[PDB]
Amino acid sequence: VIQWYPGHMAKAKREVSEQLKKVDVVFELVDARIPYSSRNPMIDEVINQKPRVVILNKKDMSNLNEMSKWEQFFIDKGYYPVSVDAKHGKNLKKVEAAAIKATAEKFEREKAKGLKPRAIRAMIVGIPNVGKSTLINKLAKRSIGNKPGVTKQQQWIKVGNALQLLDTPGILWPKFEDEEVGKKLSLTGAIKDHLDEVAIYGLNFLIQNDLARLKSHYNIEVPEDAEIIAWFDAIGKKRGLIRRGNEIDYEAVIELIIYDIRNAKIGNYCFDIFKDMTEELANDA
Ligand SMILES: Nc1nc2c(ncn2[C@@H]2O[C@H](COP(=O)(O)OP(=O)(O)O)[C@@H](OP(=O)(O)OP(=O)(O)O)[C@H]2O)c(=O)[nH]1
Repeated sequence: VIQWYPGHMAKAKREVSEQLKKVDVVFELVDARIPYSSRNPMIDEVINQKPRVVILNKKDMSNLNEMSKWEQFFIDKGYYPVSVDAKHGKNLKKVEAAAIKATAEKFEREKAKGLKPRAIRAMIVGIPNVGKSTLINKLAKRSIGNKPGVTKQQQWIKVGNALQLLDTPGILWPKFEDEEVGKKLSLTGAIKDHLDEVAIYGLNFLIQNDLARLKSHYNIEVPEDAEIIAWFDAIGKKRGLIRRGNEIDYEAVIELIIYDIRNAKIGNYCFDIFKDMTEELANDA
C-alpha cells in the first residue's frame, strides 16, 4: 500500500514528469474494468500532449462491449487504445504496434529534418495495482537494488524489434474526491482500505446489469420489491453464513460479495458505464 500524503504526491508528479522527458511515447495503463475511474486525476497535466497509448489491462476480467465504448472515448481524444491481458500474455505485440502508430508523425518530421531512424523510447505510467510491473515483466520476458544499502538505477529494456522501454514505471495516485469512484476502486481491488457500502454498490450494480447471473451464482431468488438487505439475507442463508442461532453473519456476507466481485467469480464486468457517466465526462472536459 502506497501511503499518499501531499509531499509524496508532489514528489511523484515531479519524478514522473522527469521520466517523461526521456521518452517519445507514454503508455498510460488503466484497468479495463474501470478504464476511466482507474486513471490519475492529473494524468493529462503530467503527460502534457506526449504521444499516448492507453492500455486497458486485465481485459480478461472485463466486458468487451463496454470497453469498446471507452476505447472510442480515448480515440476521440487522440490517443491510441489497446486492450491486453498482461498476466496471461494475451494480445501483447499490439503494444509496440500502437507505439509505432502513436509516434509516426513525430518520426516523419524527424526524417524530414534529416535525422536517422532510431528506436522508439517508452515508459508506463498509472495508478497502483493496474498491472504495471506485470506488463513490464511480460514485455521484458524476465523479472525486473539487491543489496540493502543499494538503490536500483533505471534502465532501458529492449522490447520487440524497435522498442526501448523504461524498466521502471511512473506511479501516480488514484482519484480521491468522488465517493462512487472510491467504491469502484474498492470493488476492483485497486485500493483496499466503508465495506458494507461497497458491497451494496456492487450488489446494486449486478442487480441492474446482470441479475440472472447474480441469481445463478448464489443460487438464490429474491423479491423484486425487496430492499438490498434481503439480498444480503438471501446470500447469507443460502451459504449458511450464520451467527448466534440463525442470525445472518453480515460481515462474512459482505466479505464474500466483495471477494466474488474483485475476483470475477460472478462475471466479467466493466463498472464504468459510459452512458451513465456523461455528466462526469462533461465536467472533466
Ligand atoms: N487477471 C489479470 N490480472 C492481472 C493482469 N495484470 C496484472 N494483473 C494482476 O494485478 C495485480 C497487480 O499487478 P501489478 O503488476 O503488481 O500492478 P502495479 O505494478 O501497477 O502496482 C497482480 O496480482 P496480485 O495482487 O499481486 O496477485 P494475484 O491476483 O495475481 O494472485 C497481477 O497479477 C491481467 O492482465 N489480468
